[PDB]
Amino acid sequence: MEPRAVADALETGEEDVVMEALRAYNRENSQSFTFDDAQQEDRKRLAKLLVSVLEQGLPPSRRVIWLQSIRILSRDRSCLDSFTSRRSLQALACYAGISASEPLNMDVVLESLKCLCNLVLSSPVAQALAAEAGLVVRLAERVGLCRQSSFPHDVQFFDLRLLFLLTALRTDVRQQLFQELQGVRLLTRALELTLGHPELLPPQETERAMEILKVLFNITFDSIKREVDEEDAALYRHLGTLLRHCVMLAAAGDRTEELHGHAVNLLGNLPVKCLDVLLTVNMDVIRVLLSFMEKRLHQTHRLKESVAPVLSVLTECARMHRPARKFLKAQVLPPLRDVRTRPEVGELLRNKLVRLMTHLDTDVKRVAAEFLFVLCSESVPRFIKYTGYGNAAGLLAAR
Repeated sequence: MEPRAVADALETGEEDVVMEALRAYNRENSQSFTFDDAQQEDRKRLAKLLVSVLEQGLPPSRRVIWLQSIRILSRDRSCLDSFTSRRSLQALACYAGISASEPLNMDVVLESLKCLCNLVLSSPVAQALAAEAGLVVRLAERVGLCRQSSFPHDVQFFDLRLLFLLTALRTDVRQQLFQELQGVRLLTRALELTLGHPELLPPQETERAMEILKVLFNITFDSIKREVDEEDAALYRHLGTLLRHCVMLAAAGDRTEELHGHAVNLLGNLPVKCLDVLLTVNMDVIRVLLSFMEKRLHQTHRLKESVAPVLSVLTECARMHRPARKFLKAQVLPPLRDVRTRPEVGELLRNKLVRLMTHLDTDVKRVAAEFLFVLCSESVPRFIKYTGYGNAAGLLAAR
């Protein structure tokens, strides 16, 4: 019932009573991540006892109830440091099957992955220990299996989430997954196998694909040089074809906008040349991207992170393709009939973009200015006529 009671049971208790106490605690606290700051010493003692039992070795019959219990104690930042040790993380990686050093229960694997993700997300010591242990190698191996791997959606999704956490918090793990393991091709293959040409995407496949896109965004944004080779170019073109399929794909559960957002954020980091696959008149992909941008313009709090990647992608598309530039100019800047209305007055797309040119974020200002500049075929008088001096001064002073 109480943490001190369970800790005293685990200290002085037989085989059945400790398991019954942990079972009753897990059943009654499976929906509780917060704890009162009064039983903190008892919780720390229980956590240290559980860590001592974990480093010693758990019996194969008593793991699911144990790890889950640990998960309940992983929800406490005070007890968090009691679990973050090299021996404890080695035991967790061995129970998760990701240690470099036997049958496997999928519930055990899932609970171990949940505990590892909770520790890495909450402890820099835990994320550094995971970086030192090199769990990313075996994680990438298990993910790249994919074909003969009949692992459940929970295990796959939490492997992807652990990869996301490791590549977001540890730059060394991020670079090791990109350069040494060549994780770009592995994740591209995993995304291609996750998509299969189905009309709708299931919820499990949608979650897994969004996690793959997040990991790709974490590993590909500052690791690609300006000039690439033929193999990397072909791999990025295949990834761009997959992302174009995603943009033209709808996801179930009303997650299609989130999936398109993740795919566009991933597109925003690819080499500009590799954007040639967005066109292979036939501007359906560009129309979907423009509609996505027009819908994302309604965001005000997260406006930058919402519309910067799509605006950059459309800017690079209009810069590298004359037909795409003409199409975007015809769809955004039509020939003006009545020139009495100011560019900063109105609720049209042009007026919204002009108001965004005076946003509080200089990055948003410059991105919108460059986008509207490459739409006017890089014509200074046309850009000043469509936008106005009060809005184009930021771009004019930048160059």
